[PDB]
Parts: sequence; structure tokens; C-alpha cells
Amino acid sequence: AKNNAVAGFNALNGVELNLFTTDELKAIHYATMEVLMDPGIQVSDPEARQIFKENGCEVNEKTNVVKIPEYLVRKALQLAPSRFVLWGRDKKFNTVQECGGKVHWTCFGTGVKVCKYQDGKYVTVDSVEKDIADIAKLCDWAENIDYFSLPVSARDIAGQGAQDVHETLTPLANTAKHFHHIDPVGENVEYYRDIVKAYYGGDEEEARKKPIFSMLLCPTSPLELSVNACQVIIKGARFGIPVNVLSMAMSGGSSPVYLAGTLVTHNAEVLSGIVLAQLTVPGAKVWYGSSTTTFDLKKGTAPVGSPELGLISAAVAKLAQFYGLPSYVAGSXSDAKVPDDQAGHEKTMTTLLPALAGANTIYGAGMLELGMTFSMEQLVIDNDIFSMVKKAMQGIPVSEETLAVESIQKVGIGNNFLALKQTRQLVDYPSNPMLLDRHMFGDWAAAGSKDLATVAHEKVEDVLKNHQVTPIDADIFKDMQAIVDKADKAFRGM
Amino acid sequence: AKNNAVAGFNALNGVELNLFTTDELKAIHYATMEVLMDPGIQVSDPEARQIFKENGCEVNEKTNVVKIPEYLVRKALQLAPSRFVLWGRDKKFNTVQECGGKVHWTCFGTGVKVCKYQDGKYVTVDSVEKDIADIAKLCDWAENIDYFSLPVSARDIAGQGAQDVHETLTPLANTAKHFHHIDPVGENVEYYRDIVKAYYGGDEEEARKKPIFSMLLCPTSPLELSVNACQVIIKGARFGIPVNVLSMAMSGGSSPVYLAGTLVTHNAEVLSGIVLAQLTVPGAKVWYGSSTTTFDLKKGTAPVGSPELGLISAAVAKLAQFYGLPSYVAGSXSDAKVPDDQAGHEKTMTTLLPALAGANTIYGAGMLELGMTFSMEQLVIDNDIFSMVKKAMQGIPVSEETLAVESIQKVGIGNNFLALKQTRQLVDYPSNPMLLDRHMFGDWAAAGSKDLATVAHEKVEDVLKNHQVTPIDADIFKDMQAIVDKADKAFRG
Amino acid sequence: AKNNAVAGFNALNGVELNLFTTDELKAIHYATMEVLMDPGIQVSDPEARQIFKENGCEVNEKTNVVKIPEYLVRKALQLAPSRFVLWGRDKKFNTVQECGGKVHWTCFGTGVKVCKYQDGKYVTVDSVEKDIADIAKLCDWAENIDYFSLPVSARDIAGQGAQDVHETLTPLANTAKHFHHIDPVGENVEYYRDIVKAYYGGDEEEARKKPIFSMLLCPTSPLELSVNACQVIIKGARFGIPVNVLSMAMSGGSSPVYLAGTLVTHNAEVLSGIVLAQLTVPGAKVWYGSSTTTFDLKKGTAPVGSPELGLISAAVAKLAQFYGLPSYVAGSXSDAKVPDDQAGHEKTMTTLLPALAGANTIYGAGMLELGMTFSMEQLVIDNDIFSMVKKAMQGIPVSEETLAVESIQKVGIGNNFLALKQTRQLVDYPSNPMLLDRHMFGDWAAAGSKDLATVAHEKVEDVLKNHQVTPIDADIFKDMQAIVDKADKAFRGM
Amino acid sequence: AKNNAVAGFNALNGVELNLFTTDELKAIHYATMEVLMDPGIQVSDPEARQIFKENGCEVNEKTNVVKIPEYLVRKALQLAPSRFVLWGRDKKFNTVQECGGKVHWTCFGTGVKVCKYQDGKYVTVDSVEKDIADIAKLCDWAENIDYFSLPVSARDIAGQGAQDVHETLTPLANTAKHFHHIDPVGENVEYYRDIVKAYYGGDEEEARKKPIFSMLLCPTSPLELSVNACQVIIKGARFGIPVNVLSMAMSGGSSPVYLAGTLVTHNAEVLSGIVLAQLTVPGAKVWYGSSTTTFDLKKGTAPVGSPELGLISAAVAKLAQFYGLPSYVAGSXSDAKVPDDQAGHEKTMTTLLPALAGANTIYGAGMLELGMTFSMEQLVIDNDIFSMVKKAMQGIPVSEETLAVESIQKVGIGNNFLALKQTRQLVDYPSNPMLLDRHMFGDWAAAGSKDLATVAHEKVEDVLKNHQVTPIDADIFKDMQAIVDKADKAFRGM
Ligand code: NA
Ligand code: NA
Ligand code: NA
Ligand code: NA
Repeated sequence: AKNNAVAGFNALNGVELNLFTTDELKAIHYATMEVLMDPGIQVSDPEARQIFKENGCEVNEKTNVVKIPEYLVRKALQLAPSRFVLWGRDKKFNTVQECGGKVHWTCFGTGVKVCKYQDGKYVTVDSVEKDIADIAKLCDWAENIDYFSLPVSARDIAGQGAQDVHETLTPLANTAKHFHHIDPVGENVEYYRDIVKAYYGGDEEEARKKPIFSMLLCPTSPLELSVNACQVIIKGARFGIPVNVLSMAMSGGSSPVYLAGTLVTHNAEVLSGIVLAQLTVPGAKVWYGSSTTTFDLKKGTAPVGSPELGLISAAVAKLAQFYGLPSYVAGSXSDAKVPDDQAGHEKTMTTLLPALAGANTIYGAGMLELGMTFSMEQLVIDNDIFSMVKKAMQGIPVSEETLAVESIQKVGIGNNFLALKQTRQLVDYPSNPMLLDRHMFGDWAAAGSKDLATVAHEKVEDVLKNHQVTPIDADIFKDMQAIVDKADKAFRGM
Repeated sequence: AKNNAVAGFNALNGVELNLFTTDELKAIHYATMEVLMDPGIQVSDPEARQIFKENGCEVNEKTNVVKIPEYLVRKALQLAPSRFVLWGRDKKFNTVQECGGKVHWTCFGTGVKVCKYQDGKYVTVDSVEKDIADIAKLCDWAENIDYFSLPVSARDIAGQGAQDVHETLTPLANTAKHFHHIDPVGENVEYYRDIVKAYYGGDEEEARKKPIFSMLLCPTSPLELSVNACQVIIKGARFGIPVNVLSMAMSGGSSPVYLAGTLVTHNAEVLSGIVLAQLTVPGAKVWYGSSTTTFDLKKGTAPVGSPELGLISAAVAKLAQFYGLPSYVAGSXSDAKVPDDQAGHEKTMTTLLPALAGANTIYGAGMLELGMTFSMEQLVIDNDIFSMVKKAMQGIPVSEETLAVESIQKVGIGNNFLALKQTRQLVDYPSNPMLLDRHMFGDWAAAGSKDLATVAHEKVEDVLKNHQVTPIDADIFKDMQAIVDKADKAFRG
Repeated sequence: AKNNAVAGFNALNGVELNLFTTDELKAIHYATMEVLMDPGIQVSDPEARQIFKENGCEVNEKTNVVKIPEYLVRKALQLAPSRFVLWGRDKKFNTVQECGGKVHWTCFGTGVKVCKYQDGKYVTVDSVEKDIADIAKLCDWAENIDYFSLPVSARDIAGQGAQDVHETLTPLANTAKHFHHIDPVGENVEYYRDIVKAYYGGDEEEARKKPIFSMLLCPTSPLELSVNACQVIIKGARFGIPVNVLSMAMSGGSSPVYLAGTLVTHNAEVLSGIVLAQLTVPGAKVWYGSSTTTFDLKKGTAPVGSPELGLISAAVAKLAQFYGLPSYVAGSXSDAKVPDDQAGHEKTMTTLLPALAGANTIYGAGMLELGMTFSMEQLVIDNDIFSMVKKAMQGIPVSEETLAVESIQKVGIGNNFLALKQTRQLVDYPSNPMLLDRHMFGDWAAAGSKDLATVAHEKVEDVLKNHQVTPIDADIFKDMQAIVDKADKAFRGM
Repeated sequence: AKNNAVAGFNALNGVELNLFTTDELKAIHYATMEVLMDPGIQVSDPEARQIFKENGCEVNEKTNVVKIPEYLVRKALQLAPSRFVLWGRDKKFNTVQECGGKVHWTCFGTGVKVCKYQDGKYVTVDSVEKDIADIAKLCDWAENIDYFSLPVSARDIAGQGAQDVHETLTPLANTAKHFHHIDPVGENVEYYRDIVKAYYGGDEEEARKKPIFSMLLCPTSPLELSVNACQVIIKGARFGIPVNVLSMAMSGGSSPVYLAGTLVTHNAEVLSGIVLAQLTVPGAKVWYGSSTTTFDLKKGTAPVGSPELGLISAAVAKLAQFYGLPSYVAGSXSDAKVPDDQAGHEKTMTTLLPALAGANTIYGAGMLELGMTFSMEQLVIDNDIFSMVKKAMQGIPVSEETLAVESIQKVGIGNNFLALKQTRQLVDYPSNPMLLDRHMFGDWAAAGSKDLATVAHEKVEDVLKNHQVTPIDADIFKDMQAIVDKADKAFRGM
């Protein structure tokens, strides 16, 4: 009869992308342990220095330099959890961050401009808190955007109050998905904590168990931890708020031209932050992240739509998998000023390498202009791209059924599979893009001979006009607004 | 002192892309050997059927179905060369096609329309032998295009002369790079042989030794070998011209919806061709090719800029490496009607996968509109994209030098590497795109706020107006031109 | 949201069992190649010797010793197909034999006695043609019995006609499954070809395309190919009949005591048979088979229900996979004289090793008494055993779905999965034995306190009395039956 | 000359069985860690909750639910010893339990009924303290039974005294092999400690250095730790008594139908016990154990002679080897009510998988009726089966010697190996079962046509009548018997 008994079989599910051998991973590690001991790392916050000192680090109090011994890096790595869950106000949006290759996406964060349509053209203008609400609504709709990362700055609130706290409630209000704050303020973490506690009716345990808010911080390249960064880490750990320690080194600028050497600088900085985190509160939820890229000597810019950004982010994901931590890297980025042929290429180049490598969170969707501008058109374009990427990540599934010899035989020479029952059952198996155009020249011309950007634009308009976002309870929202008012007051009363 | 003695070290040069385990490759293989025996393959050319029969295949002379035993597949694979060199008129354009991961690129082939600027916009018009000449010049300039593949059809010669023979001399004349004929005619292969024989001053040995010409043929899916195809294979092997057996199956159409099954249909078709080739002339140069894709039931078309094409082309390179043969697959393709955001995406999606997998030749550069139109703008864009893919393929080189600890220590905390000597020696190390814009908004606007398409268009212009292509010797050209005329004369008969 | 994107993932489907490293496989091989050149093999059939000589073998005509060079062994292996299909009269019984781990089972063959209940107990008596007809019917029912191998000898025909030809038509008439003749007679192969040709209305092409008959032969240990063995090979290749070159070596008797040495003897013998085949007709369907076992120096018998037999068969399956050929090995065998506790153990020991190893066909089902007797009871029992083995061969399928963390969480602490919808959907997922009793003492005693043996017996009766077999066309049969009568007359004509 | 210089050669000693890739193991791990945090584990004992809380666990005192952070699992796994020795009164019975593949067997534990021969037939009757003594004497004789595990309950002591304490001295007295108590009482652990201390004449150090006693506890599925379990873990750790954290989950009942999901449940449960142990006393000797099985909805029982049981037990060994701990799993089990064809099969099915997988201890020998009954016949039978399993585990040793080409060449074509000197020297190499019958029909019938069951019954009678057990020193036994009396006296006064 047809067999239904197969001895042990070796299989490959998806697509494997390799950049290192264990030997090489260790080489990078040793080099990092070497850097951590000399020069070491400049920890500007005194409270952080005391944490390091207490636990074994040598601390030069006049130069603020800390030398982290390898055993503390080991201890930290054994304390950090291998996974944690990001919650949304809508449980269906909960996103998992786990060591391994489960890839997820989030939008770029955080620009100072927005790419919008004025009088028959796309004009890049300064962003305002209002823009955040709109983008939050769009991302709430975009399926492939697992959670929300502060897209643009509420520049209009600058100097007027606690802008960072405004950048907390606006997002939480305009989307039910998890919120990741790219621009947190160390001294104001208590407000973020209070906002979330307010959402959960004053129940801090609830807030800790179902965190709807997390934050990011960047070590200062090369080899420094600013006062703000140290406080974000320490307060994140103590309040139970997921903290993303993301690097921002620059090859040929703040780190070696070579990528391996750059990863070393990145590794030293990120590990220092994670160590501080675990030393403050053992078991603190943390990300091993990066947006480190290459500096373009010949242009005077730090291109982030280049193959180097893709390779570096992919490498960082491999390093996080090597260390047992969840990763958060830059991807789906571009240096193009408009949603053109360039944006498409770069977005795909910088997203595919990190995705195939297994980055747990790839951020950059919707970004344009080397991380300066945010485009709603590019956001929906990128979202559709991730759908194509997820299909590719399916690789080739090999099984008696997928080989389908009987089908090939039933059809026979010179026929077609259109009528076949198996075929009609797999009607939804192939990739089905939302915006990408797969029509004959005719149908496309008759539709207006529109390009992707314009098609995307029409999509944005529809979403913003007809998408419903799960609103926060009328009363709870007031409790939350109260915290923002309190923050603005404290800010203005100097 | 500084170390200068390290024990055995395991390294990864480049970026490795894996899609199969050996057990899965075998499973696919068995499925194919199963299909080759039942239903088997329908060979239309009687000469080919005789070749197959003479060697052991069962040939039903009424249905024309040929059943190929597995031992013949093995014999064919033991005969086919693992590598061969493609020659251009200019030795500097020589390209190797070898089993493994050495990647190369070639333009698409062959469209019927051309996307060109008209009265303020890009208008897609039908192709002519003149268009071929222009593209050949553009590609002759594009560094990441190793050899030239027939881009568009010389439609203006249809029913007026031997179109295929015109499509042979025009390319050879307009570019010093090797030429790959996508639309050869079985009966006219001798014209081609002579064209080349002429180029080498009437020396056939030199033509065989330094082939500047090669052909492509497609088995008819599912499981068929048309008369034209068998003849291209037979004469190709007999004349010493590399033949590319490239599949054109369609998931949901001529092969199962599942990619694995599709790969089986493909494997059966391509191998049957390769078997014929080796049976004809043991040692004939051949390519394990593919442009197989999926059928969008929902859009009534066959998207070729999809993640599916990329996967298929990637898997075929792996099957090729598994069978010990050079590969030629679709890649750097798109379904967009214009060089927009969509084009850039699909071009990269379909090129990155086959490239990282190690496809020896990825073709599709310059193509748009599901393989209907060719675009010089997209072509130069693609060319720039390939430069970026090549940087990506460099991966992360790990060595004491690249780890650069001493540099990190010398620069120290809070400083920068700008003035570092090592940094200045590596000024050309980073990727440096030709078209892609890496400037800030200021400088970009100050340049007219141009998108990639226009920037590219301007490049096309500059190239077509100034690039110098090494021309064939006047005398020699007459000899070749003669064969074309002779062939056209015959056509009118 | 819930993840739906995973980077390359290494998986293990089923259970893998390993016995050798590539270095050890090669070691066995070199040993084999050395033995084939010295002392070589005694080919008693002059026609086969000729075939060998013509292709390059040194043949000593006065001793019949043929030394086979390694390049011929290589040539044969490259010529032999990696797979082929065994057809039944009922296409639904078709069975694939392919290099790899696709396992299948067939009954034992061929005994000279039958274990059956007489008057209050089991009595083992010599077999008769009628026994074959009943065992064929039984096996037609048993699902895990892919095809049918000549169970016992039609001993009552001895001395009256062509017993081997009777042994062909009876099986084919009593089951619609493919028939594997274990006692073919080199000289009568033409009769078998004709029976099958008759079944297909005189179409030899159809007979070659849909083989319902295949045969087995044994090299003579140590290192000999008898005339009968050579003729079965030569004619099978020439008539398009799948031939099983199966060894019957014996550790301590016809090969070294060590199992490696034994595999070397087995290897030389089996490969010589395969070479002959491919040299006779390139591409001839052949099996790499074995029923080689160890001799019990202490008991003066050849135990076939021992771990040694299980190990040998498993190793042979690995050697077959190593050489790229389908395997046919002894398994599910016992040395017990009755279907008892010993039976169950030995049957399981000797079937599990070869199954996990990946043997393409495991024969031995129904056998007892060291290969002398066939038991219908033990046959239905073995069939049930094969179901449990098929379940075990599933191993642990690891996927997000099978890990079911949500189910565990939804059910929570101190509760059960009985009402969970997922649970009721998998009502047929667990193993469900046909005979093995899983009832509480109460229900068991209430059913008669019957042991597996008698429960098995009751099943036999039921199947024999009610199972329906697809009959052969009355007229086609007549034509086949005629071939038998013809052979019987020629036989008597001495 | 003959070679005696061979470069690096890769070899395989034994039979390797594989079920998981490292990725799959990790996947089972993450799922388990996720479950240890939500829903977490219900620890009923208040002393245990304190132990957890003190070390960083979130403990909900109202629900008694403990959430174990991944860093504590890691810590416990780093503290637990990779190996430890089980002592017997006779140093020769000392059994090592070490992370890896060194397999050992022990009898089942613990039934409520015994399967014996009354008046012409086998009758299943309730057990008594005397039955423990007998079975202990039988297991003392069985060589493949490394140590003794409380086989049946001393029911005749129920309600009239400290049953468990009687179930301690009796075993120790009736066998000189290590004793594993399957049903220890948390509150009476001090009694066991004193009994052992008594054996070593008051030297508590010796008792700790040469443990002749160890115990087992079962987490309550799903996700629960009873007061008794916790006390066993804690006292065991503090007194220096090896503790076996053994799961008893059940697919489709207290855990998901899928095997993977069931493993997760098992993991969460067992690891919680191990964490408790290490936190109580770092370095405490423990086992990663299991007897988790499937539930047959179609039969209303939890079959333990199923392929599922074998798979689960084998998986638990692989997981243990992954975590670096010694394993103790169920195997050599059957659902049959009598020692018949079924018993033999299941026993082998469920012992071979874990054995080939490397379980450090497989318990179940002598058991019948889904874990309800203990059969001395099935015990000696199982013990013999293990001897066959041990031979199978030899796999194929490949060396110039075992390949024995010179031997093959010496004997030559068509000859015999019996007379060969090498063969005579290897007469004890082949498997030599004690009960399994390998005689030709004649000799067997002459011996009575006895099946394995009856043959076993005879060996039982012979052992029980003639086997000698090294007795405990008369004086020492007095002190020991005293503790038991003191325990009983205590039981009565309440
Ligand atoms: Na796959
Ligand atoms: Na590298
Ligand atoms: Na598995
Ligand atoms: Na071995």
C-alpha cells in the first residue's frame, strides 16, 4: 500500500542564512571581553557606577571609566530571560520576543519630519504630536506591524511641557498595539510607569505582568553609557519595563571600517548596558539590539539603506542568538528622499538579510531619508513587502504531499492543473500582495497607469478615513491624561 | 609578541543560504526518476527519439513518449562537464560557468516591447532590431552584466528575413561581450555556427575553443521536448555550442501548486534535455536552467517578481550544485509596468535569493512587465543593485585584522576613526553605489529633487552617447554579414 | 501579533537509528572488495560465468571461481535503479521499494509446517497447498502486510507436478496483493512469466510495466552462486521480473562470529548477485537483501529471534542505503514454538531495529519455530504489532502547534484536557491496537480472561470466514491455470 | 608487513537513537520557561513557597501559585551534580546514575496486587508485606536488575501502623541491593534516615557517603507540587538522600494530546521539583524522571505498554542528557493481565526505545496490568529480555579484527567456520538467553512443550527456594527493627 512509515528523516523548514562558525563567534566574543577590560566603558551616571563597583568592576572615579570583567558578562547573560511578551491593549496584538529565529516587524523610530502630499507633490515637513496620532492609526491597521515604535517627534510640544510624556499617551491612545518608546527620558520613567499603572486601574502587578510599554536607549559610541541611558536601564529594570539596549556605532566613524571590528564595538557597548540591567534587577527583560551602520566617507552621511546595514543587523541577530537573548535590529530602511525605485530596493535589501537571519524585531518600516523622515505611503508599501518576505521564509517544504508525484501523474504529459481538486484547495496558498501590481499592461493602464507610490497613497487615505481603533476606556483615559498634565506642570514649574 | 601562529580554524567566507538537507535533495531526485519512467517525456523530434532509443530508453513510437531509466540520467551527469568558459570578442569579458557558488549576471530576454521616454513620459512601444543594438551597447558598458542575452525581438524582420539570424549578428556586432541567444531556431543553428566560424577567420577549431555564442531552449511543460528544442540540443552538442536547458513550468498551471512538486516537474524536464545532449555528444557543455514560476490564479497572470520565483530559482541552483552542473536561473525580475518602488523591491527579492544560494547566472536585468518589456532605466538601476548585492555577499570576514581591537584601543573612548591611518587605506572599502542617492535633503533638492528613474535615464543617455564598443574587423564583419544576407535570401524562398 | 515568520529551522522527523560512521561503511566495503578478488566467488552456472568473463572478470574454468574487480561492482551499482513499484492485481495495494527509509512489511516465507489449533491445543503439521490459499486470504485482509511472500510449501504436490508453479498461481488467486515467490526454480521462470502474461491478456508489455510477481534467490554461504541462483537472476533480469538477492549467511557457521565479518561475507555474496543482474540487463530491478543471522554455538541451532538477527538486518538496511539500493531483510521473527511471551518479545526485538533503521521490506510476519513454521494467530498479532511500530516511528513532531502552550495555559493548573476542542479533534491521533488488550481487569475477565493468542485465533476465524478477496476474471484464470497444468504434465514426462 | 598505523578514524560504538535536533530541544525549553511564568506552579507546601520566594520567585500566597524565573532553573541546573552513586549493602551492587547513556534497570513500583499460581491457574490477589520480601529475594538474584524499587504495597499494614516504614526495612532486609522507595511519606522521612543511620551503626556521615536508600515523588499534573512532594524533596535534600522527581502526566488528560506539548508539561513539572531541591540544598542529588504516558479515550485507561510510553520515556532521557541530569523513566511495561504474547511485545517496545536512547534507569520490570500488578514470572522473563537488549546495544563493532578478512580467506569458499580456532574462542560471544527457547521442536516437546510463562514460573520457584541473600548483621537489624517499632507505636497513638 502507499507507505506510511518512514525512518528518521532530516529536514529544513524555511530558509537558513549563515554568517558565522562557532569559532568566529567566539573570536568576536574574546575581542569584546578584551575591549571591556581596556579601555573599558565610560559610565557617566554615578548611581550606575556604584552598581558596577559593588559587583566587582574596577571603577576610576576621576575618569568615570568602568572595566567589566568577563564573569559579570556571564552572570548577566545567565540572569536575563530568553523571552518575554509585549502586550497590547488588545490581547490579539501581543507579540513575543524570544531567543531564536521568530521574526517580527515594527515601524521606524523616530524622525523629525513627515512626507506628505501638499499641492500636487510630496513635501517633507516638520512633525508634530498630531502626526504621531495619525501614524499610530495607520500602523494599527498594518497587519505586519506587530507593535508600535515612536515614529516621529512631537516637536510642537518642545519646551512647552514634558514632550516625552506626550509621546507616551498619544501613541497608547491611537493604537491598541504595544508601544515601544524610542525617546524616553531617564528622569521621567516614573511617569511612563504611572501611565501604564493607570491603564490597569492602579494595579501595578497587572502592569508588570502585561506591559504595554517598553523603551529603547543607545550607548554612546564609542564605549560610553550616558546618564540618561543608565537611568533608563535602571528604572526599566526596577519598574519591570522591557529595555532595549540598541547600539548606534558607525564604521569608519565611531568604530573600525571593517564590519567585524564594528560588531566588537557594538558588542562591548550593548553588553555593558545589559550587564547594568541584570546587576540592578536580576531577570530584567532586555533586548540585544542594533542600528549600527557604516559611515559613507564619500558622501558625509551614514547610509542605512546599504548592504552593510543589512549585514550588520543580520550579524547582530546571529550574535543575540549566540548569547541567548531576543534581538531588535534596524531593517527595512532607506536613504532615498521619496518612495521610488531606490526605496524599494534598499527597503528589501535591509529587511531580507535580518529576517532570514532571524532578527526578532526589525524596525525601519515607513522610514525614508536616512532616518529623518517618515512616509505613510512607504509604510503601507513596506507592510506589503513583509507579506512577501514571510512567504519567502517558507522556503521549500519537502514532503510526500508537496512533492505531489501522483498529481504530476494524474495530470500527465501536456495538460494543466487548473481543474485538479488539490489545486482548488490551495487557492490561498500562493503570495497575494495587497499593493504590488501583477496585472497585464492593459488592466493596469485602464486603472490609471498608477505607480506604487500613488496606489499606496490612495490606500493610506482610505485607512485613515475608515479604520477603527479600539479606544481606551473614557474614565481610565482621564486618569492617564492626569499624569501627562502633572508632567507638563512639573516641567513648566522648572 | 603579537601572535602569528593559530591552530586549525573553521571559517565562513561570504553568506550561506540553505534550503535543503541531503535527504530532501534525494527525495526530490527519486520523485523525478519516478516521473521519468511514468508518464515519461514526450519527445517530438524523431532524430532525438532515435538517440534515446539507441541508448536504452523505451520509446512508444505512436505516442512519442520516451521513458528514461535512471542509469541514463547518471551516465549523462558523469559526462557533462562541471565547468566551461564563455568567451566574448574581448577576452576581458570572458566568463566562467562552473558548478558551485560563483555568481554572475546577464540581462533579461526576450521581450517584445521597450519602455522608453516619449513626449514627457515613458511609453512602452514594440521592439525592433535597432532597439537590440542600443541595449547591447548599454550592457556592453554595465560592469555587473557579464554577458549579453537577447533582450528583445527584432520584430521588424518578422516575415521579411531570418529574424533569428539577424538577432545573432546584431548583438555580436554591438557588444564585445559573449552572446547568449534566447530564441534560436533549430533548423538555422548552422547559420549561427558559420557566423562564429566566420568571426574566427573561417577557423572552426577556434570557434569551438573560444565560443562567443551560446543558446537557450525550453522544454514544453509539462513533460515535453518540442522538435525545435531537441534540434537546438543536438546541433548545439554537435557544433560545440553551450546549450542552456531552461525550464518554464508554472505552479498551478503546468506543475503542482506546491514548490517541491514544481521542482520535480522542472527536474524531469531539464534532465531529459541534458540526457539527450550527452547522449548526442558525450561531454557537451550544458546548463541546468530555470525560469519556472507560479501562476497567480487570482490575477490571471504568472508573477515573476514574486517571492516564489526567487525561491524556485534559488532551489534550482541548489539542485544544480547537487547534480554537479552550472546553473542559469530567472532573477532580478519584476511585474511592475514602470520603474517605481515595486520594481526596486521585486528586483531585489528575486535577485538576492538566487545570488545568496549561488546561482551561476542570474538573468532578468532590465526587464519589466512580467517579462514583456525591457527598460534601459531599470537595466542601469539593476546594474547598480548588483554592485550592492556583491558587497552583501562579502559577508563578515573575521580575522585578527578585521576584528581590529588595537584600533578600537588606540582610538579609545569617545573619539573617532576618521584620522586613523587604517581608515584612510580603506577609503574604497565600503559600498559606493553609482545611482543610489545617499545625500541629505539639501544637496538632493539642490540637484532637482530627482528620483532614481530620472537619474538613471540621464545615465542611459550619457552611456549611449559616449560609450565606445570594440567593433568587429571590417573585413570579418562582411564575412558574417554575408551569412545573414545568405540566410535572408533563403527565407524569402 | 502571533508569529508567522520563522528563519531556517533544523528538524528531525521520526526516529533515527545509527550503526555506522562513513569511515566504518567504507571499512566494510574495502573488506568486501578484497574478498571478491580473493578468494572470489564460485559461480556454478556456466552461462553466468560467461557473462562475468566477457565483462572483465578473471574466471578459473576448472574451479568455477570468478574474481570480481571493484569497477564492475561500481558499474552495477550505477546501473541498478534506486526504486521500482510492486504492483498488485488491485492497484490500491501497489508498493514502492526505494532507497531510503520508507519501511514496508511482508509475511514470512517459506515454511514447511503450519501451527494450528487441533483439539484443545496448537498442533504443528506439515504444510499443504490449501494452507497457502488460506494464508493468502488472511494477508489480503491484514493492512500492514503490504505484499505477499510465499508463506509455506505446497508439499502435497511434491512428486506429482511442478510444485513451484502451483506455488505461483495459488498465491495470485487468493490475494490481490503483489506476490513475492521465495522458492523459484530457475528452469521454470518461463512458466511464471507466462502466468503473469496470461493475467494481462497476453500483453507482455503490460506484464513488464505492472509486475504482480517478483522472486527471491540466495547466494550459497560462503561465497557461492548456485546454478539455480544464477538462472533466477539471469531470467528475472531478462523477463523484467524484480529479483531479490538475499543472503543466508550464519555467524560461526558460514561467516566470522563477529557481526562485521559476517556483514563482509554477506556483502560479497549479495553484491556478486547484483553484478550478474546488471551485467545481464542494465537497469534490472534488484533488492539488496538479507536473512543472515548468527549461529548459537551453544544450542546447535540458528536463532532468528535474537538481537543479532535484528542488528544484522538493520546493518544490511544501512548498507543498502549506503549503496543506493532498496532493501529486503528478515524481521519480526521468533524462535518460539508457540505464540507466547517469547514470541512477542523476539518479534518486537527483530522488527523494531530494522524498522527504525529504514529497511524497505521486513519479512517474517506470522513465522515461528526458527523459520520452520507459519502461524495464522501470530500473523494477526504481528500485524497489530506493526501498527504500534508505525506509531513509534512517528517520534516527536515538534512544532508550535504540537507544543500547544496555549492549550496548557487555557486549561491551567489542576484541570484536564478532556473538554478542550483540540483534544476531541485528535480522537484518532493516539495508537489504537486491534488486538492488544488495554482494558481494566474487570472488563477483561468479563470477556473470558483470554490471552492475546486466543483473541488472535478468534480474529483469524472471523477473517477467513468473512473476508472477501478480489477474484481473477473467470476466463483469465482459466488461461493461467492451463500454464500450471502444462508444467505439471511436462514434469511427469520426467 | 601487516599495518599497525592508522590515521584518525571516526567510530560508532553501540546503537545511537535520535529524536531531536538542538533547535527542537531549545523550542521545548522556551515553551517550558514560558509555562513556568504563566500559569506558573501551585506549591501547596508553605515551607516550599518560602524557599522559592526567598530566592526570587513571585509567590501568590492566596492561590499558592509560584512563578519560576528562567534564571533560577539555570542556577539549579548548574548546582545539581551530573552523577552520583547508589550503594547496596553489598558493594558489588553499587549502581552509578550519571548524565549520559549508561543504562540500568530496576523493577516496577508499586503494585497493589500480585500475579501468582493458586490451584491450577494464575490468580491476581492483593499484596502484603510478605510479597515485598519475596520479590526482593527474586530481584536480588536477577543480575540485570541493578537496584530494588518498592514493587508492591504492604497493604496488610495499612491502618494498623506506619505502612511506608515497613515498606523500608523489609526491602533493605530481603536484598543487598540499593533500595528506591516509590511511596515515601514526607513526614516520616526522618524515620528512613534513622533506619539507614542505624545500618551504618550511627555514623551519619557513612549513611550520606554510601546511600543505600533513595526516594521518589510525583508532581501532580498538571503544574502542581503537593505538600508531601515538597517535603520529600526538602527532607531528601537536607538529609542527603537521592530524590527522583518523576512526572506522571497523561496526554489527553492532564496534558496536551500531542507528545511535544506533553513533554513541556512534564518539563515544567519536573524542573520545578529540581529547582526546589537545589534551592533547599545546593548540590542535592536528584533525578530527572518520568512515567508520563497517553490516555486512551477509546478504552478509558492510560496504556503504559504503548509506543507512546516508549517514545515519551526516550524523549525524557534525551531531555535529561540535554539538561545535564541523570534520568529515571518508565519502560519494560505492559497492559496485559497475563504474561502472554502481548506482554512480551509491549515489554520490549517500551524498554528498547528508552534503552537505545540512553535512559540511566528504566523501571517497570515484573509489572503487568497497567501498573496494578506484579508478576514474578514476568520479572524473570523481563530480566532475560534485558540481556538480549544488552546484546543489541553492542551494535556493530568495526575493527580489522571484527571484519576478520583473514578468517574469511582462511576458511575459504564453500567451507565451515565451526572448526576454526577463532570461532571456538568466541563461543561465549553470541547472545545466550536464560529462558528464551532456541531448541528445535523435538527437544522442546520432549521437555514438555512448555511456554515461556511456565518455564519462568519454574525458575521463580527454583530461585525462591535456593537463592541466598547476604543478611544484615543480627545486632544492626535489631536497632533497625526498633525504629520501625517506634514508628508504628507512634502511628497507633493518634
Ligand atoms: Na524546506
Ligand atoms: Na565570514
Ligand atoms: Na521530531
Ligand atoms: Na559500531
